Amino acid sequence: VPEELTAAAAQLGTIGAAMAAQNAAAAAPTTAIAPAALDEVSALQAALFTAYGTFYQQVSAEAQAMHDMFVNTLGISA
Amino acid sequence: MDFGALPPEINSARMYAGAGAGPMMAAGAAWNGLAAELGTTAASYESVITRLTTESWMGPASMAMVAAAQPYLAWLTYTAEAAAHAGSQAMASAAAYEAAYAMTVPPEVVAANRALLAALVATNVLGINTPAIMATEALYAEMWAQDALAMYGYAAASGAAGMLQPLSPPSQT
Amino acid sequence: RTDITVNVDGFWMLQALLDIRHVAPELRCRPYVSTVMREQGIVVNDAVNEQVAARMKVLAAPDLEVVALLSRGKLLYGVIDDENQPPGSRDIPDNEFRVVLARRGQHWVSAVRVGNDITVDDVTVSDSASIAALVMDGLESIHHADPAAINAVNVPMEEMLEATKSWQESGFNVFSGGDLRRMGISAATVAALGQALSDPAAEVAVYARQYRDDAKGPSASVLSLKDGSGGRIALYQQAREAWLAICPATPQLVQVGVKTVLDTLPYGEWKTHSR
Repeated sequence: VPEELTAAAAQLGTIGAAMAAQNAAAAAPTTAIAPAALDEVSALQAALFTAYGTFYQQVSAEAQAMHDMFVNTLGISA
Repeated sequence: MDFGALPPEINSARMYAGAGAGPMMAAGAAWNGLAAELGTTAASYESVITRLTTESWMGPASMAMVAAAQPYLAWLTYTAEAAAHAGSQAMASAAAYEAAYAMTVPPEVVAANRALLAALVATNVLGINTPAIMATEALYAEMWAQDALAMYGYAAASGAAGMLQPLSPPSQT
Repeated sequence: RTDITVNVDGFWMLQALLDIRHVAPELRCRPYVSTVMREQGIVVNDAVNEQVAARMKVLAAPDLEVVALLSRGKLLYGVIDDENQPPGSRDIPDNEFRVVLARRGQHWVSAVRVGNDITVDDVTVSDSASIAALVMDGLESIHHADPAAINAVNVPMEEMLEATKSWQESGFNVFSGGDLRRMGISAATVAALGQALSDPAAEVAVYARQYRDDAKGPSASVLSLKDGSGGRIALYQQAREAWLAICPATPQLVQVGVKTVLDTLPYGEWKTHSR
């Protein structure tokens, strides 16, 4: 049923766009964290969570690429 | 260094300045906004591979497609938990700051005590005031112990809030 | 000998190993908040000498405390004139000696800070006399002074303090002593009190405090001794309006002044008292 396959192709591509969408929305608030105060604990805590949102931004980029393959590959079958 | 080795004038100057909880809760809400949208993206994969298998779009080999999708469906459910975790840990982080600000002696309350010490010394010509001079000194040491105990307790909780699940790309099953 | 001496950072290691937050504030150490020693035998393994540990536990929370601030020259009461003084500095003026004598139960422990060094020994004290004997044989080694050739005289507190504030503006000039002699004070007293405040050789300030259910309370009398070029003078609030006692620092009256301080304590019996 190529009328259901290609449907699942496009429906799942609009879910990956909507996912890419939230991914770049959360970029700035998860990676531009200023320290709450001017001590060493406040600095450490903000440096990690920004290192973490940065590392998340690559991991998600690499994940989406492989989602892009499955939507292509699923789509190819016809 | 050591926070307890620092006088109250420093631990509270450095705490009563800065950005507040604001940046951290914005981090939090963001992490929850992704935890939410990882899972809705997982719940609809779980809907298409689960109708693919059930209806059997490509016979005995419908499997092959479920297979293909698995490494990225796995990453979805695993990372959603990761993001919800960072969400609650961004906020745990900030409640740690807000508790340490609450207990840190305000900078003006410290210097007020210091100026009273200077005032009682200038007028202690007959030494009649010395017990207040040394009562003013004890109260300072109390502020010194309160600021230290606030910073040490802040450090402690920021460790428990600094704990994040390792993130990784998807790899083949 | 059964004494030890540590510097200010060493005293902190003591508080740390024993988990004591504070000592008397005249000692001016850092507080310990819940987070060479081995050579001179103060620490065995990871623990502290049992002897030194018991004395530290007195200073940590004593029922009574008796202090003596002494100075070679003008007692500066802790304040060093300096711009390069860091916030919260624990230095004391190089011309100051601090003496603390705490008592928990019937264990009397003296703590003496001179410069950056503290020494902690046991101390033997019985009545007012033995306590006055420590302060005097300490002051006498700072400076030898004969008592002022003045006569004792009682004086209204408030009026004196005010008269003294305005006298200082003159440099304690003997010409501006009018308001003092118009107050009952003999002439020679003014001469010796003048010199004792203008340019003093050594001052002492003796006071005390008591504790009951974690409630601090300082003596209502402070006993100040000053050494002029006209002898030594004792001043202290009499026991209680309020009246100041200006008399020569003789052995008798110095003992009386110390008895006054010790008996103006908020919760009574000084030799036997519990928190």
